[PDB]
Amino acid sequence: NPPTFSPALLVVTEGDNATFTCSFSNTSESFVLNWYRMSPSNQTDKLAAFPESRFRVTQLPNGRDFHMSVVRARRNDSGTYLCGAISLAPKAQIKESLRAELRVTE
Amino acid sequence: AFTVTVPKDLYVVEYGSNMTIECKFPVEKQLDLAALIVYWEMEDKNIIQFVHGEEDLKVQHSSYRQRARLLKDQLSLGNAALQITDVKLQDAGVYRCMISYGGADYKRITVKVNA
Ligand code: NA
Repeated sequence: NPPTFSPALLVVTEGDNATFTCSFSNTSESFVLNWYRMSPSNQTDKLAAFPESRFRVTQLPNGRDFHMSVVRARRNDSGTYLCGAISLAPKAQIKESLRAELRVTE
Repeated sequence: AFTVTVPKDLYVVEYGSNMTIECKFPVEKQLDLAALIVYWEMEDKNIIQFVHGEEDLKVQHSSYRQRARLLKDQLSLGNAALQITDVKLQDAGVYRCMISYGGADYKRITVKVNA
C-alpha cells in the first residue's frame, strides 16, 4: 500500500517555495515517514522525517497527508525526490512512493 | 539526524565465495539493543529481521535461513554487516538495509557476482 507523492513533476523559480504532498494511510504498529532525495548516484539520502533545515515535513489536519516543503528553493536542489514509509513493527518494511522531480529555474 | 551510510555502493564478489556487505550507523557510548532494529532485504525477499536482539525466523524468506547472518559483534561498532555464504548468480542484484535506532534510515547496495 505505497505512499503517494505529488505532484509528480514540479517546476518553480529559485527563491520560491516547493511543496510536495506525501499521502500515506497505514495501520502499522510502529513506523516513521522519511523524505528522500536521490544522490547523484541512485542512493537514498534522507532529508527529513516525521517525526524527528529548509526541508520541513508537516502533517496536515486530515492526518493522512503531509507536506514535504522545500523552503526558498535553490537551483541545485533540482533533482529526484520520494517519500519512504518505514515500518518497524511487528514486520519491518520499506514502502516508497514513485519518484517525483523538482526543477528550480532562474 | 540519524542517517545510515555505506562504505561503497557496489561490491564485486566472486562466485562461490562468502560475502559481507555493510551499512554503518552512528552509535553513542554503548549499544542499546532494545532500541535497535536491523533489516536486510533483496528483491523484496526478506533476509534478516533483527528486532531488539532476536531474529524473527517466522518472517525470514526460508531460503536464507541457513546461508545468511548478521555479524553480531559488529553492531556495537555501528556496523550492520550482512554475510551470505556460497554466493551464486542469483545473489547478484540490489540489497537494501534499514536500521532503526533513534530513529530510522536506509540505503541500497549493488552486488555484482563475478564468475
Ligand atoms: Na559473530
